[PDB]
Parts: sequence; C-alpha cells; structure tokens
Amino acid sequence: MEQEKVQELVSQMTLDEKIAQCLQLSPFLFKGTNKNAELTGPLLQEMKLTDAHTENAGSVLGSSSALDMIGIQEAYLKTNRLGIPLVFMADVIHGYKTVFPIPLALGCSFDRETVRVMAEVSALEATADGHHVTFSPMLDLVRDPRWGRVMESTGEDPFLNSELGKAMVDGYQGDASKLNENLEQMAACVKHFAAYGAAEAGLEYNTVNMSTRELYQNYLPAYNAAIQAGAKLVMTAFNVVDGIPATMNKWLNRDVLRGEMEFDGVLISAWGAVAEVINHGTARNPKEAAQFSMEAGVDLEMMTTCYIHELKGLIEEGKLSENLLDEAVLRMLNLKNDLGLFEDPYRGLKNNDRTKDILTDESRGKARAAGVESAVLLENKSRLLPLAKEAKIALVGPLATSPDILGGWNVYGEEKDGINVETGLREVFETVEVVSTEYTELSEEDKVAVKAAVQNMDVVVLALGEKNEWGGEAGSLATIRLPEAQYQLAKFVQTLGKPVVITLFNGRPLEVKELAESSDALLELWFPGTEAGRVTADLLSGASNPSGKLSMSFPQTTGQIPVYYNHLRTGRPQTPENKGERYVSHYLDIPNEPFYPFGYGKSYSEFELKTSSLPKELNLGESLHVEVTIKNISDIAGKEVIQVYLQDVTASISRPVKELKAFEKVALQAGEEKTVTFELTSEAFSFYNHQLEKVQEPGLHRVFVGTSSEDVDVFEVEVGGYVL
Amino acid sequence: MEQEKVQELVSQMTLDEKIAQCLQLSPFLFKGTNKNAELTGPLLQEMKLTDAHTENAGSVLGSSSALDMIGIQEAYLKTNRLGIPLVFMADVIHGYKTVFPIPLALGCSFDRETVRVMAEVSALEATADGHHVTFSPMLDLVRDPRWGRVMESTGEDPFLNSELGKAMVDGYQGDASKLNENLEQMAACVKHFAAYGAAEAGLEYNTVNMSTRELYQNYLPAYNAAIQAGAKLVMTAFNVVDGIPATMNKWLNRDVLRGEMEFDGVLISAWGAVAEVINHGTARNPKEAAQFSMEAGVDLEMMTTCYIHELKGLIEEGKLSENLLDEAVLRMLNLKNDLGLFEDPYRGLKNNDRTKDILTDESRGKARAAGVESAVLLENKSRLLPLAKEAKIALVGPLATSPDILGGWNVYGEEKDGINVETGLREVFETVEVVSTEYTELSEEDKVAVKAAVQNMDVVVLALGEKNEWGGEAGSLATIRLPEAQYQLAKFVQTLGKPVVITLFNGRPLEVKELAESSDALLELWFPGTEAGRVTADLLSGASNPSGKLSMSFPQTTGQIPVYYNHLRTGRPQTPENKGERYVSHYLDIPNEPFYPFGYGKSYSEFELKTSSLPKELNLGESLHVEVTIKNISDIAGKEVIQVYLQDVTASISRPVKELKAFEKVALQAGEEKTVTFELTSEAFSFYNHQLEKVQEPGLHRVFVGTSSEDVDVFEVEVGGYVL
Ligand SMILES: OC[C@H]1O[C@@H](O[C@@H]2[C@@H](O)[C@H](O)[C@@H](CO)O[C@H]2O)[C@H](O)[C@@H](O)[C@@H]1O
Ligand SMILES: OC[C@H]1O[C@@H](O[C@@H]2[C@@H](O)[C@H](O)[C@@H](CO)O[C@H]2O)[C@H](O)[C@@H](O)[C@@H]1O
Ligand SMILES: [Mg+2]
Ligand SMILES: [Mg+2]
Repeated sequence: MEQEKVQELVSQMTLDEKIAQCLQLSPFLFKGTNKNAELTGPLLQEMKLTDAHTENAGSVLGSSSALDMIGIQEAYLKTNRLGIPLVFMADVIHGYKTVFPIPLALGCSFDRETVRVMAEVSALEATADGHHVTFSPMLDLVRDPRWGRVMESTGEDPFLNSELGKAMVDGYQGDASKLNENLEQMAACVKHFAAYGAAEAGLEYNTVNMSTRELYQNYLPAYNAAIQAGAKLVMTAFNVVDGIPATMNKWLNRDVLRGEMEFDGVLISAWGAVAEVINHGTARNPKEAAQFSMEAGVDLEMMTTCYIHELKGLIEEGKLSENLLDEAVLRMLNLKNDLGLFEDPYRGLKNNDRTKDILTDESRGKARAAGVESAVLLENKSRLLPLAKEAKIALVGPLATSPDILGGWNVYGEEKDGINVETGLREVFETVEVVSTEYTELSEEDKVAVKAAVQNMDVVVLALGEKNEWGGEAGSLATIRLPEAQYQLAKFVQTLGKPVVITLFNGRPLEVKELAESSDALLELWFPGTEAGRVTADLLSGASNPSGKLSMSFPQTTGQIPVYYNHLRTGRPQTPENKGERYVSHYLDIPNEPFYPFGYGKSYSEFELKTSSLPKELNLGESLHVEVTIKNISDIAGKEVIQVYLQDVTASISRPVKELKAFEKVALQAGEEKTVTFELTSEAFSFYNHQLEKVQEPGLHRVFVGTSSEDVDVFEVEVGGYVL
Repeated sequence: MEQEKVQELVSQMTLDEKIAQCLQLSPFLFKGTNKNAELTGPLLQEMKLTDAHTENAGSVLGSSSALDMIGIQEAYLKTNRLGIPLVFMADVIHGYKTVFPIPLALGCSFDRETVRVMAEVSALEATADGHHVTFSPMLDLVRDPRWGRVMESTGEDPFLNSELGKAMVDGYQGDASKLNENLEQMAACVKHFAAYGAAEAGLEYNTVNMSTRELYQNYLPAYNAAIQAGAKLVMTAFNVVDGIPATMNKWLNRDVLRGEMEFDGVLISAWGAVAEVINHGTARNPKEAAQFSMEAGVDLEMMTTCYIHELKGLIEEGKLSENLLDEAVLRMLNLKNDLGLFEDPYRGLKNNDRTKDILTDESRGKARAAGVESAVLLENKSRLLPLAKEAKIALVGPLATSPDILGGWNVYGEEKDGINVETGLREVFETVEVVSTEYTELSEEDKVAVKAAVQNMDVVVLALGEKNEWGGEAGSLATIRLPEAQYQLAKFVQTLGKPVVITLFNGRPLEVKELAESSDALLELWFPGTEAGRVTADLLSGASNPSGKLSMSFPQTTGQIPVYYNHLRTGRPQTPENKGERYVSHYLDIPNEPFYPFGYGKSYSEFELKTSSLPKELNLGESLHVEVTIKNISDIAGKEVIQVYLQDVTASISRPVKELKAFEKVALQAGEEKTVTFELTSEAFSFYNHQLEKVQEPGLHRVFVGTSSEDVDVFEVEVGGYVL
C-alpha cells in the first residue's frame, strides 16, 4: 500500500500498540499456534505477557511450519485492532529442508554463483513454509577457530566475505524493491553487527576489542557490502564494541550503521541482547536497558521484555522521546509493506500449498553441486585419488555411518533425508566393508574389527570428524583437536600397510598435522549437508574433481592462534635469508606458517597460468586491469581458483603483506585454455589511515597472481601523479 | 654545571657533532675498548662508520666492565673537541653480579620494599662497574604467557605493575635530582613504550592492536607512574601501536609521552627500532626512517645508522627542522649533566676501585631474601611441607644439579657463583640422594636410577623446569608446557608411593595441572637468581615460610589464553545458577577459571581477616578508607598479602569484575595481630570513557577484601551526590 497509508497507521496506533510492535516472540506464545502449546501458559506467566501484548506483538521468531504461520496469523488478524500483520522471521543459514554445506565450507568454494543458488533455494523452500525473513548472511570476520561460530562465516578474508555476502543477499532477496511481488524470495538480515567473531580466546560471547581503524579496515567491510547490496534488516551483536555492548552502542548503530552506511531498515536485537546489557554492566535495570537500546535505534527486541514493560514510563516521564518510538514502528511497518503483507498477510500461501517446492530433486542436485565445489583436497600422495569404482574399500571410523552430516545451524533439515557416507559410497562402489566406531572411544574390539576389514580390502576410507554440537553457538573449544581416540584410530589404521584416504567432517579448522602424516590422502568435506555421502563418493571416484580452497588458515597448533594470511610484517620478519637467527619473529617450537594457508587446495588436474603485461605505473584513482590466461595441461577436466592479491609496500599505517582483491573460479576441460580479466579499482589500493579517513597514497604496490596466497607470481606497480 | 653552560655547548656544536650525539654504539666500536676489539674493523665498515662518527657518538651500550668504560671514555675525551663525555647504558634487569629473582617472580612478592632493594643493590654494583643508566623497569602489561618476555614484567595487573615500577625507579635512582652526587645510584629507563606485551599469539615482535581507550585504561598506567616518579629515560617499543611502529609514532611519543605524561628526558630507541620501521613498511628507506623518528621525538638511535647518514641532508634540504635536532641534543646533554658527567666523566671510579662493592655477602643475603618473598607455594597436601631437616631426600630431575637458575636477561651474572639445588639442600639436609635427568628426555636408565633413589629415601624433591633460553626475548612458545619428558617423569615418580614435592623453575606461567595432580606439594620458584639453591632449601625446611602470590594467571591449557582476573562480565556470564546450560559463556572442554588465579598462594601459617565497618555511601571525589585487622592464628610465623579490589557494577563502559587497588604484605608472629589501613582515592573509582575522558560516575561499587582475587569478603558502597 501507499506510504501515506503506512504513516496513517502510525498516527492511529496507541502508545501501547506502538510499544508492542517492537517485540518479537516465539510462535507458541501466540494463540493459533499448532505446536508446543504446553509451553505457552508457563512461559507467558514468566515473561508476564498478557493478551494486550501478544495481540499487538510485532513479529514471530521461529515458526515451525506453514500451518503454524497461517494459524497464528489468522488468529492474530481476528483480534488486531488496525489489521497490522505479523512478520515471520527464521534462521535459514545454509538451507531450509534441502541442507547445503555450512557457510565456512561455502567460503572454500570461492564461487559466488554457488552461494547465490544456495540462498535462492533456501528462500524458495522457506517462503513455501511461510517465513518472510532469514537471519542470514552471517558476516562476522573470523581469525579464531576455537569459536564455534566460525562455521557460519565464510572465513578470515574481508573481501571474500563481502563478495559471498552480496551473493547471499542477491540469492535470498532478488530485486529487493519487488519483495511484495516475488513471493519465492525473502528479506535478508545481516548479522551480527559488529565484530562478534573477534571474541577473546574464542570464548562464546566474550570481550571484543580492537582499534576503531581496524574495526573499519577489516571487521566492517562485509556488513557494509551486504547493506549496500540491499539487505533489508540488520541484527545487533552480543559482544562489546570498544567497551559498549553493540545493542546499546549509539555511535555504532546511529552514527556508523544509520549514518555512514545509510541503513534505514529494521535493526533487530540478537536473542535477548537488549536485556543482556544489564549483565554486561552498562544498564542498571530493564528500564535503563530499554532506554539505551531505543536511543541506539534498536527497533525490535527479540524475546525479552524490556521494551514492553518500560517504554511507556520512559515516554511518560520524558526520559525518552516518543519520536524515537514512532520511527521504529515506521521501520517495522515499512518492512511489512515491502513484503506485501498489507495486501497478502499469508505471503502467497493462503490458497496455494507450496509443499511441492520443498526438498525437490533439482534442489538436491544443487546442494550436491554445492558440496563438490566446497570440499578441499588437502593431500593426495601418489595419485591415490580418485579411486577406481572397482576399488575394494574398508570404510571405517565415526563418520562411516553417522547421520550427523547436515552441520550446525540446521534448524529445519532432517537427518533421515540426509545421505551418509556408507550409503553414498555403495551407490558408486561395488565393494565396501564398514566398521563404524564411536566419536570419542577406540576399543580393542574396534581395532580387531577394523584390522579384519582392512585385511579384506585394498584401500581405507577413514571417516573422522566432529559432532555438530561441538561447534555452532556456544560451542567453544580451547583446544582445536578431534577427540584423541580419532587421532589414535588414524595412527592404528596407518600401521595396517594399506593406502588410506581420510575424509574429515567438521565445522572449524582443526589440528590436522597428525592426520596428514598418518594417511596418503586427506579430503576436507566440512559438513556438506543433505547430499553429504554423494558429495563424498563423487569426489573419491573422480566423478567430481575437488576444486575448493581454504577460506581459513589451518594452524600448526592451538597456540598459533590467531594465524591468518593477511598479516603485518613486523619490524623483524623471518626471511629465507635470516632463517636460524634468534632475534626475529618466530616460535621456538613451531613454524610461523600455518599448516595449510588461505587459498590452498589441490586438484586431480594440473594448470598453468600466465599474467599479461601489466603497466609499471598507474595514476591515483586509476584502475589496474589484470589479464590472466589459464590452461588445463592435464587430461582431467577441472576447476581452478585464480586469486589476485595486492600489497601496499610502504604506507602511513603498516599494511598487510597481502590482501585478496579478486578471484574467479575457472572451469576447464582437458587441454582447454581461457582468458579472464579482473579490474582492481582504486578502492582496492586504499585503506583507513590513523585519522580514520579512507585514503589512497602514492607509492609502490605489488600484485600477486596465482592459485593460493603462497602460489603466486609477483609484479610491481608504482602509483602516483594526478588523480582520476 | 650551570644550565646556561649546557645551552652554550649546543650552540658551539657543529651539525655533524649534533647528529652523532644522537647515536648509541657497542663498546668495541670505540677506540680504547679492552674486549672484543677484533670485531671493531669489520663492523665499523659494515655500518660504514668513521672516526668522525665514533669520536662524536653520544652513548655506549653494554660496556663489559669498569676497565672497558674507563678506557673508552679516556680515549674518547682525548679526541672529543668540546669535552662532552659519553654516557654508558646497560641492561641491569634483575641484578648485576648478584642476581635477584626474575621480575615476574618479584611481581609475586607483592612486596614494594623487596623490589626497591633489588634495584638499590643492582645500582650499587652496576655503578661500581661504570654504568650510568639501566634499561629497567620493564612495565609492559602481560596477558599472554606464550610471550618469552613475561619474565621481565611484573604481570597481568596495571596497579601492581605501577606500584612495583615506582619501587624500582626509587631503588635505582634514589633522589633523582641528586644523581650528580649519589654515584651509587643510576638513571632508570622505562621500557618498552608502549603495549609491547600484547603481541598477537605471543609471537615475538608481532602485531599489537587494541582500542585507544584500552591503551589508556590498562597498558599506559604503569609507564605513566614510573615517569611521574622521576624515571630519567624512556625506551620505544618494537611493535606497532594502532598500525604505527611505536618508534615513529608521533601521536604516541609527542602528544601522549611528551605532552600528556610531561616527559622531558631522553627517548631512546629499542635496539635497531629506528631502522626497523622500514621492515614494518612505514618508511621507504633510511632517509624516511630518520625523518619520522626525529619528528616523533626519538633522541637516541640504538645501534643503527639512519640518523648519522641521513639527518644532514634532511636538515640541509629543509625536510626536517634543525630545531628538532637541537632539542634532542639538549636532552642528551641534560642527562649527562644530571649524572654529573661534566664534573666527573668517570662517575666516581677514576681514583676509587669499587670492585669491593660487587657480590658481597650482604648483597647475597638480600637476593636470598628476595627469593624467599617471591616464590609461590601452589600445593601442599597433608602438610608435606615444611620437611624436617632429618628427612631423607631423593632429589631428582633436570633442575637437581642444573646451574641454569639465574634467569633470563642475566647479562652480567655468572653461573659459577650461583647455588644449585643440590648444593642448597645439602647445607640444610643430612641425607640427600641425587639423580639428575636431562631437560627433554626420560630414559629407561634414568627410571631405574630414580626408582633406586626413591626406594632408599623418604620423600621426593622433583626438580623440574625450563632452560632460561626458552623465554626472554625471542623465546615464544606456542604451547606453554614443559618438555613432555618432564610430565612423564612426574607421572613415573608418582607411581613410586612416596610423598613428592615438585620444585618448578621457569620464566612463564605453564600448564601445571598435570604436575599438581601428580604430586603432594608444588613450589613455584621461578628463577630466583644467585641464591637459588638456598632459597629452595630454606622454603622446603620451613626456615622461611612461602609468602608469594601469583601475579599472573596460570591457564588450564594454552588455548585458554588470554585468561586474567580483571575480565569483563559479558552478556551471558556463567553463574553458580546456570552452570550446565548451553547458552552461556563457557568452553565445552575446560573450565572458564584459570588453573590458579591472580593473588593466589599458600603459607605454612593460617590467618584470619576482619574488615572494619565501611560507609554505605560516599560523595563523588571522596576517598574510601579501608581498615583491616589480620591475625596469625597458627603457631608458625609468616607473611600474608592483604588485597583490596574494587568493581564498578554499572557504567557507561563495561567494567572489569575486579581490579586490584591496594595491597600490603603483613608479617605476623604466631598469635600476632595487626591493623592496616588503605585509602582508595576517588581515582581508584575512575576510568576512561568512550570519549577518552578520565571520569567518575555516580552509582554502586563493590569492595573486595581478602588474600586472593577469589578469597575475599564483599562490601557495597553507593557513590553519588556532590563532588569534593
Ligand atoms: O535465533 C535468532 C538469532 O538468535 C540467536 O540464537 C538464540 C540464542 O542466542 C539463544 O540463547 C537460544 C535460546 O533458545 O535461542 C537461539 O535462537 C543466534 O545467536 C542468532 O544468530 C540467531 O539468528
Ligand atoms: O639491550 C638494549 C635493548 O635492546 C633490546 O635488546 C637487543 C635485541 O633487540 C637485539 O636483537 C640484540 C642484538 O644482539 O641486542 C639485544 O641487546 C631489548 O629488547 C631491550 O629490552 C634492551 O633494553
Ligand atoms: Mg603505499
Ligand atoms: Mg558505576
């Protein structure tokens, strides 16, 4: 409906109606829900919620199905005085019912279109079950694999994260200005603003601290890119930002998000974060929490009651302007209008059962394709892989038969629809003998059974991994290792004298040195989702050819953290030339290098790259155009990820040794050759200075073209002169 | 001499003379040295140094003895045109020839007077060998025991560090305005400005980053306290501070150090740090390095040549003001005048051999006393300790006979004068049987020998530890554990069925859970210095009673780092109540608590404390006066460390759960009772806000009185009203 009519609604609402519009609740706190009704009475009483609250609530969080939504919405519109529909929001993180790989695995794809497709299918399915908003993408930069939430990020590089962030928004939303018409697309909500990934010691919800310049340089760019691409909502973070909980941080949310980033949508709190500023010790009570959160421009309080119980008295007593409340309500109403809820509150569902769109075979093919783009081949000694379909396989370990392959942050997908490793392999391989072991134990009996199976077969597929519950939210590990029983299992299998491929399933970087040394091949599958076993079988048999690259560094050991490719040089860098000396930046007990670096991954193919002549000089403001010819010089079709990095050799701030500024994943048949071109705009050459200005300085840059952050040719470009 | 005459010298100097005044060199780069003279020609050529450079150099770094000094200074004053004497500077970190405990161990003393004495004796001896300046105290706050340089800090608390930092300045300098008369005292140089201890991943020289507010709140206060107490010099740090290498950080060194902290002495570079800004990528070349370092106010370049080879051209071309040079030269001359060098350039030595004053028995008694104050008794199950002098002792392990007990940063002390553990024990105990093992191995032959010795005796003294070379500068360990052979040794010794005391010698916090669990008692000796074996024997026999408390947290495991007592609460704290739930700040695999906390330490005595009635309310600006009565309720004389912490419950910045604000180490005879009083001024109640103002806010504080950061009684005080 027209804007005038939206403003009209705001004027017509009572104060109590406006306050409750800023509250989000679980579905079973509403009448008309069709699940968990036994939770409703107790919990309404505990939150001290009344009908006047729930009949005017603004939003539902985590509806369980289309029927739940329809029922809740129908009952609510019966009794709502002005006919304002609820908006329904959900966590669709890496798929709805068709589960795609976890985001960190999608990071390893280096493939924008893979990520857009995941987001499209997610929305197709989620809208079919009546969800309007997804709490994705998660764009927290991560340098610390202790933190369980790395699984939800695309990794340690802001440029990659920004690019795949944009891809996800485009896939969920399509043309954002048509979300009232395109009812198979949904609103995206960027999270968690800001810098949540820098949690001290990888500990969940823990202190975050960095300079404002670093915040702007590394931690903000990905949220900013997704906002500029049209993300409709933003969610606050649990952590402090320079000492102030993000949720009531007026500088962060008013000056930066609403001011500088020009964000004019709904700012929704993370779960309970408005009430938690009390625990943080920056509000005395819920009256203060409410006041400060509203000052900071939080429109929507998720599942706490600070707003509903305190706003009235704050507005009555004059501590808080009613104008701040009206602008929140107006943003909530504009969101609903943007989704077409005032013309169709059932968002396409009321006379249209869209069950048919959920968990289709076409969608499964897409998740499989996503799986095979995202996996990373870390070792393959002696061309052990791909296996022949006649290879006789002993398939052993805790991930042999585990149905736990869908990943963390899988709120709607079901393990029964998932394909485990055994099932996947037996579709492809005629002889498989299986010995499943426990996640945290290695018994004598297991060793006997494993030994017997390996004696029978020709090659071992050792399937190791984490339970998904060892990561995700509030799954912090001080030591980033598998249970020791799995390292013992790999050591045992090695002694049997048969070639061993390790297929590793996990949600974070781990200490894998002992796995690489105990096997001939090592494949990082992460958690591929619904098609897990087929993803694995096709990569092992060569039906698909591994093409993923690490989007996060794999530490030598836990105490190397944080280690990441885009690091500063320091004043005493270790060089090939000073190897050995005491007074240089090094550890006495490990290498400075991570075990595996950013952008690293193997292939069954072999490629050669050639960069065309680059200029020696460039004007300020000028783009550098980078042409690369790549040839598949093997007999196997495959894909390579061309990566381009820039370094600022001398600057007024000590700049990273490399930063990724472009990438493209190129598919090549045997013998095929292609040319791709990149444009590094003058923004790629810029950075934040000690004064927090985005600047471009004259001087020397190096340009790295290659297939990892380490496997590169280097070129020099002197920037100066006049500005374009 | 008169200030006017000092100025006169500056006017009389040529440009080349002024430039060279800002250079510091090793002694064997001068004519007249009496050691390492064969290094002189090659190195002079490599640095491309001439006589005109060395005959006008401003300072000598690391003279080897009084004779080296006298010789160098005598030859130099022969040829120097205006008669400006050299100033001689050295690393006297925890003693000269009489070696005291490493600073981190001195932290654990919680004893201001112990620290002042160490500093007094250090200066007595160092001045006797002709040094004018010491590069101490090191006041870098440390939260990361991977970093080898934690040994040189007093630990994780800014208040403790500030207080002992002041004690060290007073001990070295005495009345700073009389350093021309008191020739047994010497100038102190505060280091490393600033925040060097926050090196990322505990990696030497590595990136430092934190908000400016945190910089002020936690990282600056100890340098500031030592500057205000009258420290004559400051040394720059190796690291970046918000992206700019400290050495050329104009904001840091001009605005903060010279402006806000009102420091008007010599700013000396850390070793090579002026040249190393090039490596950091914030200067293109040595011409830029010089220009920027001088702009930032660095007066004295340590052992690099940027200044001498580039200042002339910078001044000639007008890229740098000659006035900046003259003020550096004037600060250098004022330092020399403060030390009386213009009346006596040999600073008391020329007709007075003070060999007499070095390594006296009185001094040894003081280092022993320091040792016994600083050790920390971590476990003592079943009153194993103290041992009777008739106890028959198996003394085993790598520290049984090792002479490596003087600590890191022992530039002048000699192992032959040290007392090892065996020697110390046999002065006290009639029966000791010794089995020495290696630091990194545990052989079958060792086990047989250990077994035989333990069977013969009644109690095991298991002496475990680090070589000093595993810490100090550029001794970063990614995993903070002893060599695994020592853990295996402790496990083996435990199976022998005899009571075990572990005496642990080390320069950092270590993972000691496996030691505490494998023994009945555990004594943390750190590196006590020259009197090590006697420090150990006296504590073991009860001749002295352990009284140290930890000045740094001991992590459950490496991946808990950083862990520290003064932490933020977060938005989802673990409580007694919610412990068990998923969605709280916790690790899946370890406790949140460190293994041992700040301020923790045992005693052979037992004490009780009672805090007198506190007010319920306080005005802004008002001091809180805290009276504590402590009684020794045992039959053993000993010392307790009374600690007082404050918390700011609610603030505009999320404030730590506790901060130490006072402490006193109280000595009590059996049955004795004392009353001590503390004043927590309104500055103890203050903090830096989001705008970097030092503020006091009205509201609730809690006051904790006790004997650790955990063992405390808690009291509430409501601050508000008017201001004093
Ligand atoms: O689910 C919406 C957003 O909120 C958080 O998940 C909450 C968690 O913080 C809370 O403790 C539990 C209690 O039931 O529910 C979860 O829903 C996540 O941190 C957000 O990413 C999520 O989008
Ligand atoms: O000793 C003067 C100051 O120098 C640094 O020590 C240097 C070290 O950086 C350099 O690598 C070696 C070269 O041999 O000399 C050492 O003396 C220390 O970090 C400062 O704390 C010290 O006060
Ligand atoms: Mg540059
Ligand atoms: Mg307060």
